[PDB]
Amino acid sequence: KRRRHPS
Amino acid sequence: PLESQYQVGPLLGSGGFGSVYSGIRVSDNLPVAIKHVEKDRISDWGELPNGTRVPMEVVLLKKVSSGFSGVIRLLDWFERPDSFVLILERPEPVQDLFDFITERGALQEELARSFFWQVLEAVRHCHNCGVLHRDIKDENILIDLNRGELKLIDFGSGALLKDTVYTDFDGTRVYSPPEWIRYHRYHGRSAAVWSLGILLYDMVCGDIPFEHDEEIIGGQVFFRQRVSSECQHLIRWCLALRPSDRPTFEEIQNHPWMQDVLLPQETAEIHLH
Ligand SMILES: O=Cc1c[nH]c2c1ccc1c3ccccc3[nH]c12
Repeated sequence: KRRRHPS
Repeated sequence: PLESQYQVGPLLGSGGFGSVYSGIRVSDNLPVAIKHVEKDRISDWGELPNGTRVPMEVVLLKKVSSGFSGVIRLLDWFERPDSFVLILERPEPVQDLFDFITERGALQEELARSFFWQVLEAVRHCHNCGVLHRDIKDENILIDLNRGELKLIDFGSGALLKDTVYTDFDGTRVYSPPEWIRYHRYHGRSAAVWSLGILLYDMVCGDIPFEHDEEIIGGQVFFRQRVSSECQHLIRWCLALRPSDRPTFEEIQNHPWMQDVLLPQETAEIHLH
């Protein structure tokens, strides 16, 4: 569930 | 001469911002990061004082790069035929705040307080220099693991600071404020405070509070970890739905939860070594 989020 | 002056090591990362590599400056072995951005992807450009036409990010970085601070400094840059190459500082040893929180979980308040304070100082610096970052997030914060110092990276979504409304945005949506979600409009400082709100929750809870637009505009903050009332209060204030109900940077730094911050050295010693 935790993740990076791109621009 | 770009290739004679720097020694290129491994790729550190890549994505929306382009491709960043590890490097050492041949003259004096200074560690650097070398960032490549394709000209076809820069939709925002500026002019140096030196006549020449550069990507806004170079403009922004030269504005905040004088003297010391919590901003990764631009040491040099180069134009190539289809790209620009940016020579940036590299701390050693380093980890980014995103990986740090994934590995360590929710941070103790003493540590969250030292980190958050340093981010606040760094963001105040940017604003003092006329620069709005527009992508404040754990992934854009590097931690110098020995000095205990936090550094802001990636001004590629940035803009000159202004007092009128912004109607464009290419930063990270889950850190964007609700007036952006519903109206495609925001003011700089108040949107910056909202994203710092998301960052503070991220630190003390181990992940961001919102993933979806409805959660962002809902402005309901549920705490999944034990967090002190004073800290929950700061977070909720930063994440107020009306922009004008958010705290100024001064008000954040005078909040009771922000008192007795650790020095960077102390933070490295207690929490990082
Ligand atoms: O500017 C965009 C960036 C995306 N990842 C970066 C960026 C800039 C500098 C660095 C950097 C500097 C030292 C170590 C890891 C890094 N990762 C990045």
